[PDB]
Amino acid sequence: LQRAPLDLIVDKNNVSLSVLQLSQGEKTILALIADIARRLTLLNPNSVNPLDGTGIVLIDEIDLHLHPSWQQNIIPRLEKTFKNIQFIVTTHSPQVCHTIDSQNIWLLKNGQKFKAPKGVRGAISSWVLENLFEVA
Amino acid sequence: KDLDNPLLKALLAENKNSETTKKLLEDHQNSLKVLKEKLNSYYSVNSKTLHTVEDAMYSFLPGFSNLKLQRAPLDLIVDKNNVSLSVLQLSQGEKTILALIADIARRLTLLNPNSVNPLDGTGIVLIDEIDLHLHPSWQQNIIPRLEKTFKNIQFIVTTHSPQVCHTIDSQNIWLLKNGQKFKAPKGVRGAISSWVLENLFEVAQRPPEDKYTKLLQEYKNLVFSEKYASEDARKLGATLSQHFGPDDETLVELKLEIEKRIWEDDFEKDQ
Amino acid sequence: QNLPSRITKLIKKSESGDFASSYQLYKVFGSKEYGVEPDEKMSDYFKELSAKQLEGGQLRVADIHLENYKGFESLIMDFSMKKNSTILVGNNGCGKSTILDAIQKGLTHLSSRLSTRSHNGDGIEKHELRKGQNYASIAINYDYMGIRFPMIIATTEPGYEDRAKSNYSGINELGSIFKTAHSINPNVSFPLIAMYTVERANDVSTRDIENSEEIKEAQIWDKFKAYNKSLTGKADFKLFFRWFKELIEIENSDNADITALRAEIRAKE
Amino acid sequence: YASIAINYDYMGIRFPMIIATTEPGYEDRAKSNYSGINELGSIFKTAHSINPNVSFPLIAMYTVERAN
Amino acid sequence: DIETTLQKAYPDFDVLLKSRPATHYKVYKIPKRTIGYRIIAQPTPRVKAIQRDIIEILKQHTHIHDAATAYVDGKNILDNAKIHQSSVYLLKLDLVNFFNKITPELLFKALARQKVDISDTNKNLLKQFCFWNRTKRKNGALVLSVGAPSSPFISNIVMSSFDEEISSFCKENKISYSRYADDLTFSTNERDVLGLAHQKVKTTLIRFFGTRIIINNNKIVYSSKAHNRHVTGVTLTNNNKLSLGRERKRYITSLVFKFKEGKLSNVDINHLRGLIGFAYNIEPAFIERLEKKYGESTIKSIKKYS
RNA sequence: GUUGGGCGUUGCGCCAAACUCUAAUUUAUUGAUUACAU
Ligand SMILES: Nc1ncnc2c1ncn2[C@@H]1O[C@H](COP(=O)(O)OP(=O)(O)O)[C@@H](O)[C@H]1O
Repeated sequence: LQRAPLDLIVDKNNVSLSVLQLSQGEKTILALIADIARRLTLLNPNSVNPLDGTGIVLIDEIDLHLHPSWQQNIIPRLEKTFKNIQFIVTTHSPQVCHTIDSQNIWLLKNGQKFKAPKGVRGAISSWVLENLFEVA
Repeated sequence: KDLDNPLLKALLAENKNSETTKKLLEDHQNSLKVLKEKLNSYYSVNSKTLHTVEDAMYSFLPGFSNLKLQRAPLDLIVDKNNVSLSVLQLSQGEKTILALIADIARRLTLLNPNSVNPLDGTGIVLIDEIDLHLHPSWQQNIIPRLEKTFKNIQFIVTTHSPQVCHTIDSQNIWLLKNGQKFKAPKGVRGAISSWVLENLFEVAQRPPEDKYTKLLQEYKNLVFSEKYASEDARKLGATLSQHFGPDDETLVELKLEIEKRIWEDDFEKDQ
Repeated sequence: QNLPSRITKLIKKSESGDFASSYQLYKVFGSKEYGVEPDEKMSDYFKELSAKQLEGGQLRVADIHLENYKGFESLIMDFSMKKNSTILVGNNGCGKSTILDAIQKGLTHLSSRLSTRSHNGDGIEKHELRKGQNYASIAINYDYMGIRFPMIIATTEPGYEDRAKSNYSGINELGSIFKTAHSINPNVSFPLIAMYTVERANDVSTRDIENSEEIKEAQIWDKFKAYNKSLTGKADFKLFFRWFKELIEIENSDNADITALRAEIRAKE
Repeated sequence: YASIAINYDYMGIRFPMIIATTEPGYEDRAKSNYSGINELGSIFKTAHSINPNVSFPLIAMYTVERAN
Repeated sequence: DIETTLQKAYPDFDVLLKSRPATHYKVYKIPKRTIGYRIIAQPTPRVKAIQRDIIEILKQHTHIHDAATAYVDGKNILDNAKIHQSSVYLLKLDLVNFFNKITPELLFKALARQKVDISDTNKNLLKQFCFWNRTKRKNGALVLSVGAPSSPFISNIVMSSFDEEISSFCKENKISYSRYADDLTFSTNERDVLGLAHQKVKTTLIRFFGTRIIINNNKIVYSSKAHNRHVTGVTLTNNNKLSLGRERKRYITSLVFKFKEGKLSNVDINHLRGLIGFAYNIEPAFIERLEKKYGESTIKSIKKYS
């Protein structure tokens, strides 16, 4: 923390910068993780690990402000850090889908629920795109 | 003013059993509906040069028609698949595209007062994160239609998805590295999205952390390591064939290689 | 004294180990209504056991039923329990946001009855009715340690007699269980309920951090307070900035009285 | 728990009120009851109807901030 | 034929007529196996006799449609699953407002459709002696109570044309119908036809009987041979058999085995007595299998235990 | 993932078998049924 204009300072690549001037794709994730951590700490009193709580977290449109290099490491990292929280989410980026089992993805079209085809886990992105979004 | 008088509310509360008065109340509500319907019917008849602006927003959102508002409590009404409904309850991406195109069209028609084709003006439009709320079906179509509806407009934009960044020729897409500017390699105008991800965004098509990806890597290592049937190719094949399915163009090739290796050990028995 | 057979079954279930089996055992032995004489000590024991057995359980949403909601005529989904991640994929205009908006308006009710005494929450507005229909209904089943809680929230246009009345039988149960567990032990872990809407794009700004040291002091530090403005989206950062200031101040204010104490020990030696 | 149980009077029948607030958890040990004061307010509301210029009581408090 | 024979037995019908006999109800609460408290209002020990007598009088001129195994004489829970054994699919309804919303306005017109004539004084007697007032005040709202001895038969009469029409519809689509109070289960052999049955039952529940009761849009459950399938406690096997279920099947045999070793207290001897007696009304075979495995000398010690 | 059989270091461990319309049974001092004491 830096107390002159009551602002926070974070270091990247040996460069000191304020949070208010960071990239738009790195403050949304920052605030999301900070809010989850603070709420878990508040709701769970003194314990060995206060981030092991339960509940429902609904991350809507996870693909916001994310390069398609973190989308392959966002869901498993949330599950690794928070290993006891349900994470019902919605997405449109086909590089988030190919990290979860096929039985979990719930396709939606024309007001109806369709199960995902077999083998939606780690595979060629073109195949998941073609067989889950109907886009060539 | 008359129907909201406190005396009327007091009279209604005093006598709950007011079926005779309830009939008059329903007659008043019918008059409400008739008057509102007439006032709205005095609207949805004709239009003006606004039709040209309207045609700009029906192309980017297929299945949309009959955009008016309501002279009853204010709201804007669309028609989606013969279902008239309010604009306030449209999808997030639909509203984003609608607002964007409507604003640009309004600007273009106000700058150009008198033209046969007001909608193709000269100017600069900058878009940040064009792939914010868009399905991949619209991502590979957003720009080719954008350059067609608006012709003489520069569209310097930033993207975060391969689907949108494979409809533009390789010489007009700019890559910002750690500290320097680099140009894309040739073969982006009509290439496969996997190639664009692999050689433009530096990301593997297969997640290099999942258990199944590592199992496939070990299987591909073992098939070509002169032991194509040493019980572990067997175990991993029995796993991956059940997982992915017997028909995928990643394991069909490698099973064909295994079959060729099986054949290769037939004539060598006499040796 | 001929303890009723249902009471014996509940005692056997509690011996096997369940949280509701002892809940309905400290409320059967604490009143004359349920049919058995009230014994206070042996009801207090069951209450303590019920609160003790709540630890280690995960609260998850099992199934959901939409009827004449925004865009779905009749929808039934079942979320996996052995898996901790469900993903909705579809076109822009199919209704994946509708299911999340239906999970809220019930999660709001659960949070309200788990934290506050208001017994109020969200509901189906007139503009969310399916165009042409008159009635709508959302049903959600909440899970905890294999024991499920029903719920249903419905509405009817004010021209026809209501054909779907609201019912919140199980969420009152869950809130009462958690509140009793808190009563016997102040440090019982509670579930987290929150949604992050797309409006978190503009979450962090200089305006929010400018006046983050000008808020109420009692709005951040208590267990029952991490529920306000938590299902409205817009992941809060002002309150986080205040919280971070207070924690860094605890580190920068203590650990110096520790240094002062060490200096005092050296001086006394 | 915490409860304020002031009791009012209008030259006659006592009109009670309990203002209580308990932390979530220990909830059954103190509850509010506004029955009498609601009745008294209804009495004055009816009084204003039968007689438009009916007398009402004066209620006011003054902290130290009167002249500061 | 109610007022004529009302004073024949216990000629105290002159009193208790104006002294709100519907108010004569005790309310208690039983704990469910899971979340929930069940309010039950039962009459005073005197009113039950009158209610049983008037049930017997009413039974003289009534008819109850079949496929509704809801408290009809000589029809246990097994015949409910006997009809459903030959099916492959099931759609289990569960009605809401358990008997607590069936107003007396919906019984007199049900009898009128039933083509039975009732006197105005007899109508007042039916409204006054066979219902419960929750508000306990004069000119209140009368609702049927879960616990009154007169609940089953009136609950059956109020749903008679619905049952007939739903059975007629199910016959044309090869669908088996059954109903225990409010446990409507629909079963079929054809694939993807249960949606039509659900739509039909929804549209007929809101037309004859009115918008009074509705389908609980929470416990609507689907099942097949892929997963577990049950019809009122009875488990239907994939091999087309009616059994209790493996957990209970092993519990009973473990208890009867422990009987032989003599390591069981007298409290659970009554438990085994009840369980063996009950394993005659669902599975007539299981005890024969125990005889085949453990022996007749083992079984014929609990059924006649001293 | 669910269902029926078998053995006995039996308030259930193991063995041996099967099935997948996108989709698992809970109420008593009440009424119906099995059973002992009458
Ligand atoms: N009153 C209504 N009548 C008809 N359709 C409605 C009505 N209200 C909402 N909808 C439908 O709800 C859809 C909104 O989609 P939405 O819930 O935002 O999911 P997503 O954001 O993933 O596209 C729209 O396709 C719209 O047609």
